[PDB]
Amino acid sequence: NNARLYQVLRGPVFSEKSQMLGDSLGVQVFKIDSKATKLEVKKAVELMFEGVEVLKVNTLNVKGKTKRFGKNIGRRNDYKKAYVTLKA
Amino acid sequence: PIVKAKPTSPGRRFVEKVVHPHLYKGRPFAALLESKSKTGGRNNNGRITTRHIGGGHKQHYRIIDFKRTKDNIPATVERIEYDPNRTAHIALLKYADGERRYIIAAKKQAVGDTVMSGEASPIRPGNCLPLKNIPLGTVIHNIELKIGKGAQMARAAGASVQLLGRDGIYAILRLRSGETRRVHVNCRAVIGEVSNTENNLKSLGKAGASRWRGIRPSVRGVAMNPVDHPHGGGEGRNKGRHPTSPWGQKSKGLKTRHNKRTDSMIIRRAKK
Amino acid sequence: MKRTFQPSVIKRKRTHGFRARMATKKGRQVLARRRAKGRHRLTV
RNA sequence: CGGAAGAUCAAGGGUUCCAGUCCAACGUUAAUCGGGGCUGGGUGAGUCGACCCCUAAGGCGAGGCCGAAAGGCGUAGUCGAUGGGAAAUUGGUUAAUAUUCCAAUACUUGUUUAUAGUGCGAUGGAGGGACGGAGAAGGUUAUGUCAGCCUGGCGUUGGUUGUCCAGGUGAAAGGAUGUAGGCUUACAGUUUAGGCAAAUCCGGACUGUAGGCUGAGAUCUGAUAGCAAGGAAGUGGCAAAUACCAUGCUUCCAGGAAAAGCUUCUAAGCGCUAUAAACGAAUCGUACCCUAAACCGACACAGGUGAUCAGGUAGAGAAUACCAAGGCGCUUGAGAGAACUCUGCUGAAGGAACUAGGCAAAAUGGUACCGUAACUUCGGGAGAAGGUACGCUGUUGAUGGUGAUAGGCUCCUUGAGCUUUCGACAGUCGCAGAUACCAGGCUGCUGCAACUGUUUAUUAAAAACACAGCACUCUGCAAACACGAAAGUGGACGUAUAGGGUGUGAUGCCUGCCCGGUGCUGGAAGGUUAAUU
Repeated sequence: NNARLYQVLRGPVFSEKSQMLGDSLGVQVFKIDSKATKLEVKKAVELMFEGVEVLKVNTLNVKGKTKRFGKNIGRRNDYKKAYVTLKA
Repeated sequence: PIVKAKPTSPGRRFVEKVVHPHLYKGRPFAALLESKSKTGGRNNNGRITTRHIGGGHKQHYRIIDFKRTKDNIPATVERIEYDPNRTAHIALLKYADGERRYIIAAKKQAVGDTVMSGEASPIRPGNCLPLKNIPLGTVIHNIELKIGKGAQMARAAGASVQLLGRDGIYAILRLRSGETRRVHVNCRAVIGEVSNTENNLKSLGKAGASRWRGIRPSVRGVAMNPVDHPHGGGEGRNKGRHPTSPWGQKSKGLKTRHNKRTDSMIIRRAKK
Repeated sequence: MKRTFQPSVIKRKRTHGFRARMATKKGRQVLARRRAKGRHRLTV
């Protein structure tokens, strides 16, 4: 369906690794839904960015960090990010 | 025969090994082999119910034809093999149709000769015949007890049975236990004594050789404490009581057979 | 020297875990008792 | 430090990893530093591992059996790795990931479409997979070392443009090839007491007809890769693994997983094999520690913690000494240089007088050769005891390997260069040549236990336990015996040359008398004797 692809991409990653990946290889880094497959990421990228072609999706799960705030020990959410390679 | 080892080690000084050059050096017939994991002498409760069992060499089970129901089809002895599951040698039989089996090998049974099963068979070693067709005084082995069940008696290496006579539907057999007993005359037996007659002449030599055969050490009751064994206890060496097992059952002379449904099969026992 | 606790995750989850508790009637009584005390850790 | 105190992991941990920032607490001191606080970042896979397919032990277990209940067992099955099952390597890149990204060159396995040919199909049959211990002879590579080549240097002090010095420099998987090794008759036909039915497949019985499979390494290709001072070199000799050939070969007895994938055969029933072309190969893990300050020990704790990699010079060596790469100086210092304590070094003369006792120390210690007693089970004792040589230099005899060079993935002869092992003779220096580290002390009498082993985790290692061997006794198989309430088990898919219990404990010579007591075995004439009636 075309309503599940709108939730696949949670937002871009802005960092030095992301910046230099974009500069050298033109590859976009997204924080993606925790349950998205590479095929779903490919379809979502190609639908939300009209005119681009996806060669490769590399995914990874990153565990959230523990950050004790005030009197409590809590942790951030895990998240999934995708490295997406686009046609030059 | 029996070959002494040279005393080149104290663990070799008393090794007397049973040697048979004539038995197969290769691997057994793969289709007659079954996997068999060791038990440690532990039952389905995981409890030790039989002491001094454990370790030893991995061995396959050779499927033995103890029944011999391929009657009237001759077999030729392909090879005589060592079997780790028994003290007797086994013979690979090759039947006329090409089916292969293992049987207990008789002493006077060589590679190449023909064995027969049934009632119209020659009285030669390795032939399986009902006890009514075997002449009296013939030395037999692999005795069936219930009709059609397969051989149960006289199977160990060197085992022979004297076929003394007959009374009705019973054959009178003298077993090597010194026991004369009845067996139904429709039960089968195999002609000749069992191979590997010098099994009992061997000497293991060292404790490790008993370990290789899966036998754990045995600790005398007098060396224990009284909480472990009726013989335990005492300042220094002492026995103190009538000899008995760890469960309190006397071990010098006390009879333990208790079976009334078979008591009528037994003619008598020998006194010595 | 070697100490008493030698951790192994599979062995922990197989002797003390949730499905090991739920396999026995006595393990389910362990769980009922932990829930009645209100423990935040039911099982290892 | 360097068979780690370096590197890669598994397990366990879980962000400790990297950067910035802070120094209260934490860190046994201070701290600007940190595995501490705070804020950000960081883990990229068809090929690595998991998942997945398969099974071991062992679980659970429609029905089934058993049991007051709870439950226990167990068939078919279904789970369960520590084992079997597809596949990639080099190099570059980040502060931090890399067989994952990037570059180059590969490999495995699918789906869809099409083109032809065409009997396909299994949870079943058969093959296969598929396996022990030890030992030995080879052949190799990894790797090392020298050389060559390239780039620099001419040395704070005699010499150093040379036969001088330093640094750098050797591309993999794969594709071909088919070597050293290893194994080995091949094909066709006829038929059938067998493989639960069927089978063209296996097995069996006959009849004719007479190199293959595997395999390290080398070589070619891959291959105009990458790599430094600011745009170079890149190939010869020798040595050489515990890695590979090799799941091999040879021997032995204690006789050596399973199942699937895979190859074939058919059954019920009604797609398959080649050629490509396109498209795919999901999900989870991946940071970091891991002989540790990140795990287990309450600690940043002298302990414990599986596997893997294994440079140089000496050396048998993974010992030891000193070094490489790499990594560290162990999170209080500074003085002083009393007693006393600890750990060492040397010690006149004496040499066990010490002491419960040579406890501790001292001593010995290597290789070759010579020589070696009582006794002995003929194996041993034995390295008994005790001697002698040993460095360096020159000359010189013999000798193993490898092979340039010529001559007739091969053979033979020849032997350059390099390297191995024994010697001889002559000289030479010192107190001393197995010079350091390293590395048996040895004898005589006698008790005990045959011996190797085992044991009181944490005060006892022994003469204690075990042991091969011996004897008694039980046990005829639904065995005796043991677990269990029973079912069900072990004994044992064993069968009296076996299995249990008991004592004794190699071996040599042997093992006397007593059956009154108490057991055990047999007997039953008589006496006594339960429930019941």
